[PDB]
Amino acid sequence: AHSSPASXQ
Amino acid sequence: AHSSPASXQ
Amino acid sequence: GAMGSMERASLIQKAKLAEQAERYEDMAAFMKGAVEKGEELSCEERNLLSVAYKNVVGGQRAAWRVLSSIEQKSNEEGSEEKGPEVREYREKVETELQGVCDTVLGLLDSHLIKEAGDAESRVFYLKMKGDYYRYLAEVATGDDKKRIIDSARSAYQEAMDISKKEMPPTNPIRLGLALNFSVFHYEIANSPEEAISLAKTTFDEAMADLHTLSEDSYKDSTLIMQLLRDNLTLWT
Amino acid sequence: GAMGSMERASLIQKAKLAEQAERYEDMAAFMKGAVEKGEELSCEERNLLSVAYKNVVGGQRAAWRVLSSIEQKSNEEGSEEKGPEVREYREKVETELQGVCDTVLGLLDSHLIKEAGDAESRVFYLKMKGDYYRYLAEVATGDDKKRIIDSARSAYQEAMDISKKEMPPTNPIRLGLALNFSVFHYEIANSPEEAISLAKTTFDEAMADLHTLSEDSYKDSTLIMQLLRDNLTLWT
Ligand SMILES: [Cl-]
Ligand SMILES: [Cl-]
Ligand SMILES: [Mg+2]
Ligand SMILES: [Mg+2]
Ligand code: NA
Ligand code: NA
Repeated sequence: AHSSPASXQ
Repeated sequence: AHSSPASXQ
Repeated sequence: GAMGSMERASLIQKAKLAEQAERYEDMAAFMKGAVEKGEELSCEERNLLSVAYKNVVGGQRAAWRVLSSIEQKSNEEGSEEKGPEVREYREKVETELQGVCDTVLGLLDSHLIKEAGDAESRVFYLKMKGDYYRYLAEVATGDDKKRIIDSARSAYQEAMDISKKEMPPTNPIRLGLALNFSVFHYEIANSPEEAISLAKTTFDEAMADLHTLSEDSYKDSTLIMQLLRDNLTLWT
Repeated sequence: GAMGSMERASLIQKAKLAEQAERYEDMAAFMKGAVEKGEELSCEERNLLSVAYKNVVGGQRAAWRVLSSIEQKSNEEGSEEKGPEVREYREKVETELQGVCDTVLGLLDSHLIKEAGDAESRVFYLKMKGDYYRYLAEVATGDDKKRIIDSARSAYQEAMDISKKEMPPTNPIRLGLALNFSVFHYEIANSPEEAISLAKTTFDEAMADLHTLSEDSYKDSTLIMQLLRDNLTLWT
């Protein structure tokens, strides 16, 4: 599964 | 430029 | 600490150089030094911290999976005995990965989380805490597997509670948190239905709020939404 | 040495695991430990040694080029002053790269080359010696640039002399040596005509010997020949 990119808002 | 691969004969 | 003599601003500058050079171990060391100056991090600096350690642990996780697969094949019926080396080397990589996770968790505990009051910082850090416990859970097998899983769950849950109260449903931090907690449910906690439900509700509530966003914010949010969609496609 | 307590065969086994896991720093440490056992290396083991260190220095060279480019832009007219950090960090990466090159050169000098009597081992090691001096030359700027260049040239030349006497013109070691010495001429020694002449003569003499080869050997040789062709296309 895909998880979030590190850089985020 | 291209150089040799590491693994070689 | 080896970075104790370097200015905070110089550490941040060099972390950005290290990122450009794809020198993520250096990047992580610079950002650890910056955190250890004791000041809070800005949004950009939090992103740098996360990029650095996510790339370091990412290489370790990928290596660990390769080695674990070889090890499991060596333990099948008919596999020739090759000695302790596969286990030893998997253990070496595992111990280094656990060390990186413990380092990140230590920075979060001393003292990033306790100083983080705004939702955008506090949710980001609590999500990171869940993430690095999740990475520990991926390799855990002994008497502390259950406690590592519950530590990940607890951090994600606190982050979720804050994000639902304080951020719009399109906020990329809220989205990335929900995405990662859903991965936790599916891959760690043996809860695929919870994973699917969370991904779907998160996607749908974000969809309904896109109309409020600028073009650039719409792009940021839809990027994470697509990851939720990709997971739902894999899982259903 | 940290690998002094590990069996030679275990170091080789773990180097192969590290390769599969893309853990090239580990791979290089294992192979250094294997070399330091004091026995000669087999063909496969020489290839492992080279793969490991070529990948380590490859990442350093790529990072160095990124940082050097940023540094050169910072020194153009109109560029805002940003302090010593770009130079410092380029120097850090440069020093680590030089350390890796010195480590490889040290293994070759103590005592791989002096024990290597067959053409396939001796040419391989002398080519490596030329290569790692060439990598040192890529970053050299001071009073020792000329001596580093001449050390690379000398090692390549000894390797060339042996390879022309003892190996067929299609031998992949001979081909990879000629390819790399031609890159040296073009990129290090300010001798593009020599580079082009060497690449062309090497290609043509190999072409004429392909008829003697099995299908598998033909594939091995033509792979390196294509790199000579690619360089000639870039340079002409
Ligand atoms: Cl090991
Ligand atoms: Cl530095
Ligand atoms: Mg058997
Ligand atoms: Mg100006
Ligand atoms: Na073994
Ligand atoms: Na500066």
